[PDB]
Amino acid sequence: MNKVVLLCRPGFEKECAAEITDKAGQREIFGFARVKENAGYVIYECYQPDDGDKLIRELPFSSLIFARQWFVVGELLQHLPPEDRITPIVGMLQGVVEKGGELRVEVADTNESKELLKFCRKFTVPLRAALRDAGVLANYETPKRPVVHVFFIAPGCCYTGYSYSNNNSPFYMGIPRLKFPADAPSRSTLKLEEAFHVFIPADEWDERLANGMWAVDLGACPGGWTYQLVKRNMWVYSVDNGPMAQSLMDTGQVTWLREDGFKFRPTRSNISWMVCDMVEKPAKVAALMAQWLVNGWCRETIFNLKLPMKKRYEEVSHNLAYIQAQLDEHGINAQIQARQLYHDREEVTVHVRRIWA
Repeated sequence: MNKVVLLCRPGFEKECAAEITDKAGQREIFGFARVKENAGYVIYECYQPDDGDKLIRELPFSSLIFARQWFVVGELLQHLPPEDRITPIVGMLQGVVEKGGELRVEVADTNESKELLKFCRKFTVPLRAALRDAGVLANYETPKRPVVHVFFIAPGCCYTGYSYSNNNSPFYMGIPRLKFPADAPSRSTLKLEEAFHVFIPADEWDERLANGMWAVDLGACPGGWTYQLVKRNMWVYSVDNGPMAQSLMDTGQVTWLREDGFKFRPTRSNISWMVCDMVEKPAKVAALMAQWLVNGWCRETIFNLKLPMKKRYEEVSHNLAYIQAQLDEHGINAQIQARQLYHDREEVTVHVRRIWA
Protein backbone atom coordinates (compact mmCIF):
# COMPACT_ATOMS: atom_id res chain seq x y z
CA MET A 1 0.00 0.00 0.00
CA ASN A 2 1.38 3.34 -1.10
CA LYS A 3 -1.36 5.77 -0.07
CA VAL A 4 -1.38 7.52 3.31
CA VAL A 5 -4.42 9.59 4.34
CA LEU A 6 -3.76 12.56 6.62
CA LEU A 7 -6.69 14.30 8.27
CA CYS A 8 -6.37 18.09 8.52
CA ARG A 9 -8.30 21.28 9.20
CA PRO A 10 -10.34 22.09 6.05
CA GLY A 11 -8.51 24.82 4.15
CA PHE A 12 -5.06 23.62 5.34
CA GLU A 13 -4.64 20.82 2.81
CA LYS A 14 -1.81 22.73 1.07
CA GLU A 15 0.16 23.02 4.34
CA CYS A 16 -0.53 19.39 5.24
CA ALA A 17 0.53 18.28 1.75
CA ALA A 18 3.66 20.45 1.69
CA GLU A 19 4.75 19.17 5.11
CA ILE A 20 4.31 15.45 4.42
CA THR A 21 5.99 15.75 1.00
CA ASP A 22 8.92 17.51 2.71
CA LYS A 23 9.36 15.16 5.67
CA ALA A 24 8.75 11.95 3.71
CA GLY A 25 11.13 13.23 1.03
CA GLN A 26 13.82 13.69 3.69
CA ARG A 27 13.61 9.92 4.21
CA GLU A 28 13.65 9.13 0.48
CA ILE A 29 10.01 8.06 0.68
CA PHE A 30 9.16 9.94 -2.48
CA GLY A 31 5.65 10.53 -3.76
CA PHE A 32 3.11 13.29 -4.23
CA ALA A 33 -0.03 14.63 -2.60
CA ARG A 34 -2.80 16.28 -4.54
CA VAL A 35 -4.59 19.14 -2.81
CA LYS A 36 -8.39 19.31 -2.80
CA GLU A 37 -9.19 22.67 -1.20
CA ASN A 38 -11.40 22.39 1.87
CA ALA A 39 -11.61 18.59 1.63
CA GLY A 40 -10.24 18.23 5.18
CA TYR A 41 -7.77 15.54 4.15
CA VAL A 42 -4.74 14.93 2.00
CA ILE A 43 -3.56 11.67 0.47
CA TYR A 44 0.17 11.23 0.10
CA GLU A 45 0.72 8.71 -2.67
CA CYS A 46 4.11 7.06 -2.39
CA TYR A 47 5.95 6.13 -5.59
CA GLN A 48 6.94 2.76 -4.18
CA PRO A 49 3.98 0.35 -3.73
CA ASP A 50 4.69 -0.59 -0.06
CA ASP A 51 6.24 2.70 1.12
CA GLY A 52 2.89 3.62 2.71
CA ASP A 53 3.51 1.12 5.50
CA LYS A 54 7.16 2.19 5.79
CA LEU A 55 6.20 5.84 6.09
CA ILE A 56 3.73 5.32 8.93
CA ARG A 57 6.22 3.12 10.83
CA GLU A 58 9.37 5.22 10.48
CA LEU A 59 8.39 8.86 10.32
CA PRO A 60 7.37 9.92 13.84
CA PHE A 61 3.73 11.07 13.76
CA SER A 62 4.51 13.58 16.55
CA SER A 63 6.76 15.43 14.06
CA LEU A 64 3.82 16.45 11.83
CA ILE A 65 2.33 19.87 12.53
CA PHE A 66 -0.64 19.97 10.18
CA ALA A 67 -1.95 16.38 10.36
CA ARG A 68 -4.50 15.58 13.09
CA GLN A 69 -4.21 11.86 12.31
CA TRP A 70 -2.94 9.55 9.57
CA PHE A 71 -3.37 6.00 8.29
CA VAL A 72 -2.27 3.91 5.34
CA VAL A 73 -5.05 2.88 2.92
CA GLY A 74 -5.73 0.67 -0.11
CA GLU A 75 -7.85 1.41 -3.16
CA LEU A 76 -11.08 3.43 -3.02
CA LEU A 77 -14.34 1.51 -2.68
CA GLN A 78 -17.13 3.23 -4.61
CA HIS A 79 -20.89 2.57 -4.71
CA LEU A 80 -21.27 0.54 -1.50
CA PRO A 81 -24.80 -0.94 -1.87
CA PRO A 82 -27.12 -0.39 1.13
CA GLU A 83 -28.25 -4.01 0.82
CA ASP A 84 -24.65 -5.22 0.89
CA ARG A 85 -22.54 -2.89 3.09
CA ILE A 86 -20.48 -5.45 5.01
CA THR A 87 -18.99 -7.91 2.52
CA PRO A 88 -17.20 -5.37 0.27
CA ILE A 89 -15.44 -3.78 3.29
CA VAL A 90 -14.52 -7.12 4.91
CA GLY A 91 -13.12 -8.15 1.52
CA MET A 92 -10.94 -5.04 1.33
CA LEU A 93 -9.42 -5.70 4.77
CA GLN A 94 -9.07 -9.48 4.70
CA GLY A 95 -5.37 -10.31 4.58
CA VAL A 96 -4.43 -6.67 5.08
CA VAL A 97 -4.93 -6.61 8.84
CA GLU A 98 -5.35 -9.62 11.14
CA LYS A 99 -6.38 -9.41 14.80
CA GLY A 100 -6.36 -5.60 14.78
CA GLY A 101 -6.96 -3.74 18.01
CA GLU A 102 -9.68 -1.15 17.48
CA LEU A 103 -11.98 0.10 14.70
CA ARG A 104 -12.52 3.76 13.77
CA VAL A 105 -14.98 4.67 11.03
CA GLU A 106 -14.20 8.31 10.28
CA VAL A 107 -14.97 11.18 7.90
CA ALA A 108 -13.41 14.50 6.94
CA ASP A 109 -14.18 17.24 9.47
CA THR A 110 -16.41 19.28 7.12
CA ASN A 111 -19.96 20.54 7.52
CA GLU A 112 -20.90 18.59 4.42
CA SER A 113 -19.89 15.26 6.02
CA LYS A 114 -21.84 15.95 9.20
CA GLU A 115 -24.66 13.56 8.30
CA LEU A 116 -22.15 11.00 7.06
CA LEU A 117 -20.38 11.30 10.44
CA LYS A 118 -23.56 10.17 12.25
CA PHE A 119 -23.82 7.19 9.89
CA CYS A 120 -20.17 6.26 10.52
CA ARG A 121 -20.45 6.42 14.31
CA LYS A 122 -23.40 4.04 14.21
CA PHE A 123 -22.10 1.79 11.41
CA THR A 124 -19.06 1.19 13.65
CA VAL A 125 -21.00 -1.20 15.89
CA PRO A 126 -22.22 -3.76 13.32
CA LEU A 127 -19.06 -3.38 11.21
CA ARG A 128 -16.86 -4.10 14.24
CA ALA A 129 -18.79 -7.31 14.93
CA ALA A 130 -18.37 -8.44 11.29
CA LEU A 131 -14.65 -7.65 11.12
CA ARG A 132 -14.25 -9.60 14.35
CA ASP A 133 -16.07 -12.57 12.82
CA ALA A 134 -13.82 -12.31 9.77
CA GLY A 135 -10.69 -12.24 11.96
CA VAL A 136 -9.70 -8.70 10.85
CA LEU A 137 -10.24 -7.44 14.39
CA ALA A 138 -9.35 -9.28 17.59
CA ASN A 139 -12.52 -10.28 19.47
CA TYR A 140 -11.16 -8.26 22.36
CA GLU A 141 -9.93 -4.67 22.09
CA THR A 142 -6.16 -4.36 22.38
CA PRO A 143 -4.23 -1.07 22.73
CA LYS A 144 -1.06 -2.42 21.07
CA ARG A 145 -2.52 -3.97 17.92
CA PRO A 146 -2.99 -1.62 14.94
CA VAL A 147 -6.04 0.61 14.66
CA VAL A 148 -8.25 -0.31 11.69
CA HIS A 149 -9.62 2.74 9.87
CA VAL A 150 -12.57 2.80 7.49
CA PHE A 151 -12.65 6.29 5.99
CA PHE A 152 -15.77 7.56 4.19
CA ILE A 153 -15.16 10.43 1.77
CA ALA A 154 -18.77 10.37 0.53
CA PRO A 155 -21.88 8.24 1.04
CA GLY A 156 -21.00 4.74 -0.21
CA CYS A 157 -17.37 5.66 -0.85
CA CYS A 158 -14.64 4.62 1.55
CA TYR A 159 -10.98 3.72 1.98
CA THR A 160 -9.84 1.01 4.37
CA GLY A 161 -6.49 0.70 6.13
CA TYR A 162 -4.69 1.02 9.43
CA SER A 163 -2.31 2.89 11.69
CA TYR A 164 0.09 1.78 14.43
CA SER A 165 -1.10 2.62 17.92
CA ASN A 166 2.37 3.76 18.99
CA ASN A 167 2.72 6.18 16.05
CA ASN A 168 -0.67 7.86 15.50
CA SER A 169 -3.38 9.92 17.22
CA PRO A 170 -5.16 8.06 19.99
CA PHE A 171 -8.32 10.06 19.21
CA TYR A 172 -11.24 9.59 16.84
CA MET A 173 -10.61 11.76 13.73
CA GLY A 174 -7.53 13.00 15.60
CA ILE A 175 -9.88 15.06 17.79
CA PRO A 176 -10.09 14.62 21.58
CA ARG A 177 -13.76 14.65 22.70
CA LEU A 178 -14.11 17.74 24.91
CA LYS A 179 -17.07 19.48 26.51
CA PHE A 180 -16.84 23.18 27.31
CA PRO A 181 -17.46 23.70 31.02
CA ALA A 182 -19.98 26.46 31.78
CA ASP A 183 -17.91 27.73 34.71
CA ALA A 184 -14.80 28.34 32.56
CA PRO A 185 -14.18 32.04 31.83
CA SER A 186 -13.41 31.61 28.10
CA ARG A 187 -13.77 29.08 25.29
CA SER A 188 -9.98 29.26 24.78
CA THR A 189 -9.83 26.80 27.70
CA LEU A 190 -10.44 24.02 25.16
CA LYS A 191 -7.19 24.82 23.36
CA LEU A 192 -5.10 24.09 26.46
CA GLU A 193 -7.20 21.11 27.44
CA GLU A 194 -6.84 19.61 23.96
CA ALA A 195 -3.09 20.31 24.11
CA PHE A 196 -2.78 18.33 27.37
CA HIS A 197 -4.48 15.41 25.59
CA VAL A 198 -2.48 15.68 22.36
CA PHE A 199 0.98 16.27 23.90
CA ILE A 200 1.02 14.41 27.22
CA PRO A 201 0.41 10.61 27.27
CA ALA A 202 -2.60 9.83 29.47
CA ASP A 203 -0.65 7.57 31.82
CA GLU A 204 1.77 10.42 32.51
CA TRP A 205 -0.81 13.09 33.50
CA ASP A 206 -0.67 12.53 37.27
CA GLU A 207 3.11 12.85 37.17
CA ARG A 208 3.59 15.66 34.65
CA LEU A 209 0.38 17.65 35.13
CA ALA A 210 0.58 17.15 38.85
CA ASN A 211 -1.38 18.23 41.90
CA GLY A 212 0.57 21.00 43.60
CA MET A 213 2.78 22.12 40.72
CA TRP A 214 3.43 25.84 40.23
CA ALA A 215 2.46 27.32 36.88
CA VAL A 216 2.58 30.73 35.19
CA ASP A 217 -0.04 31.84 32.66
CA LEU A 218 1.20 34.74 30.52
CA GLY A 219 -1.54 37.03 29.21
CA ALA A 220 -4.03 35.12 31.36
CA CYS A 221 -7.06 37.44 31.35
CA PRO A 222 -9.81 36.41 31.97
CA GLY A 223 -8.62 32.87 32.68
CA GLY A 224 -9.43 30.20 30.11
CA TRP A 225 -5.95 28.66 30.31
CA THR A 226 -5.58 29.31 34.07
CA TYR A 227 -8.84 27.32 34.50
CA GLN A 228 -7.22 24.15 33.05
CA LEU A 229 -4.20 24.51 35.31
CA VAL A 230 -6.46 25.01 38.36
CA LYS A 231 -8.42 21.86 37.44
CA ARG A 232 -5.13 19.90 37.63
CA ASN A 233 -4.79 21.30 41.18
CA MET A 234 -1.88 23.53 40.29
CA TRP A 235 -1.03 26.88 41.88
CA VAL A 236 -1.05 29.52 39.18
CA TYR A 237 0.44 32.98 38.74
CA SER A 238 -1.97 34.57 36.25
CA VAL A 239 -0.16 37.46 34.61
CA ASP A 240 -2.07 40.19 32.78
CA ASN A 241 -3.17 43.81 33.01
CA GLY A 242 -6.78 42.63 32.68
CA PRO A 243 -8.61 41.09 35.65
CA MET A 244 -9.05 37.36 36.34
CA ALA A 245 -12.51 35.82 36.70
CA GLN A 246 -13.74 35.84 40.30
CA SER A 247 -14.64 32.13 40.10
CA LEU A 248 -10.92 31.38 39.66
CA MET A 249 -9.85 33.82 42.38
CA ASP A 250 -12.24 32.12 44.83
CA THR A 251 -10.44 28.78 44.49
CA GLY A 252 -7.49 30.21 46.36
CA GLN A 253 -5.19 28.66 43.72
CA VAL A 254 -4.69 31.81 41.66
CA THR A 255 -2.41 34.77 42.23
CA TRP A 256 -3.10 37.72 39.91
CA LEU A 257 0.01 39.63 38.87
CA ARG A 258 -1.03 42.85 37.12
CA GLU A 259 1.76 43.02 34.52
CA ASP A 260 2.49 42.62 30.81
CA GLY A 261 3.24 38.94 30.18
CA PHE A 262 6.00 39.99 27.80
CA LYS A 263 7.78 41.96 30.53
CA PHE A 264 7.13 39.52 33.37
CA ARG A 265 10.15 37.93 35.03
CA PRO A 266 9.64 35.15 37.60
CA THR A 267 11.58 35.34 40.84
CA ARG A 268 10.35 31.89 41.94
CA SER A 269 12.75 29.13 40.84
CA ASN A 270 10.46 26.06 41.02
CA ILE A 271 7.91 26.79 38.31
CA SER A 272 6.97 23.54 36.55
CA TRP A 273 4.67 24.94 33.87
CA MET A 274 4.45 28.10 31.84
CA VAL A 275 1.66 28.59 29.31
CA CYS A 276 1.05 31.42 26.85
CA ASP A 277 -1.83 32.25 24.49
CA MET A 278 -0.85 35.87 23.80
CA VAL A 279 -1.94 37.41 20.49
CA GLU A 280 1.30 38.76 19.03
CA LYS A 281 3.73 38.27 16.17
CA PRO A 282 4.91 34.64 16.20
CA ALA A 283 8.58 35.65 15.93
CA LYS A 284 8.13 37.66 19.15
CA VAL A 285 6.20 34.97 21.03
CA ALA A 286 8.83 32.42 20.00
CA ALA A 287 11.59 34.65 21.41
CA LEU A 288 9.82 35.00 24.78
CA MET A 289 9.31 31.24 24.95
CA ALA A 290 12.99 30.75 24.18
CA GLN A 291 13.91 33.18 27.00
CA TRP A 292 11.91 31.15 29.54
CA LEU A 293 13.40 27.84 28.35
CA VAL A 294 17.02 28.99 28.09
CA ASN A 295 16.89 30.61 31.55
CA GLY A 296 15.24 27.50 33.06
CA TRP A 297 12.25 29.51 34.26
CA CYS A 298 9.93 26.59 33.51
CA ARG A 299 10.32 22.84 32.96
CA GLU A 300 7.53 22.43 30.36
CA THR A 301 5.59 24.95 28.30
CA ILE A 302 2.55 25.05 26.02
CA PHE A 303 2.01 28.10 23.86
CA ASN A 304 0.31 29.27 20.68
CA LEU A 305 1.91 30.76 17.57
CA LYS A 306 -0.19 32.68 15.05
CA LEU A 307 0.19 31.64 11.43
CA PRO A 308 0.77 34.25 8.70
CA MET A 309 -1.33 34.44 5.55
CA LYS A 310 1.03 32.68 3.16
CA LYS A 311 3.96 30.27 3.50
CA ARG A 312 2.46 29.10 6.80
CA TYR A 313 4.36 25.80 7.06
CA GLU A 314 7.62 27.49 6.16
CA GLU A 315 7.13 30.31 8.66
CA VAL A 316 6.05 28.27 11.62
CA SER A 317 8.92 25.83 10.97
CA HIS A 318 11.19 28.90 11.06
CA ASN A 319 9.70 30.10 14.37
CA LEU A 320 10.40 26.64 15.79
CA ALA A 321 13.92 26.76 14.34
CA TYR A 322 14.55 30.04 16.18
CA ILE A 323 13.69 28.40 19.51
CA GLN A 324 15.89 25.42 18.68
CA ALA A 325 18.77 27.74 17.75
CA GLN A 326 18.54 29.37 21.19
CA LEU A 327 18.50 25.97 22.91
CA ASP A 328 21.54 24.77 20.94
CA GLU A 329 23.57 27.88 21.64
CA HIS A 330 23.19 27.19 25.34
CA GLY A 331 23.53 23.41 25.22
CA ILE A 332 20.00 22.83 26.47
CA ASN A 333 18.25 19.54 25.74
CA ALA A 334 14.50 19.75 25.10
CA GLN A 335 11.74 17.95 23.21
CA ILE A 336 9.62 20.12 20.92
CA GLN A 337 6.23 19.11 19.45
CA ALA A 338 3.72 21.29 17.62
CA ARG A 339 0.27 20.62 16.22
CA GLN A 340 -2.52 22.58 14.64
CA LEU A 341 -5.07 21.49 17.27
CA TYR A 342 -8.80 21.07 16.49
CA HIS A 343 -9.49 24.17 18.57
CA ASP A 344 -6.77 26.04 16.68
CA ARG A 345 -7.80 28.13 13.69
CA GLU A 346 -5.02 30.15 12.01
CA GLU A 347 -2.52 29.12 14.65
CA VAL A 348 -0.58 26.16 15.99
CA THR A 349 0.06 25.04 19.55
CA VAL A 350 3.58 24.15 20.67
CA HIS A 351 4.75 21.95 23.54
CA VAL A 352 8.32 22.02 24.81
CA ARG A 353 9.72 19.87 27.60
CA ARG A 354 13.15 20.94 28.88
CA ILE A 355 15.56 18.45 30.39
CA TRP A 356 18.03 18.99 33.23
CA ALA A 357 21.11 16.74 33.44
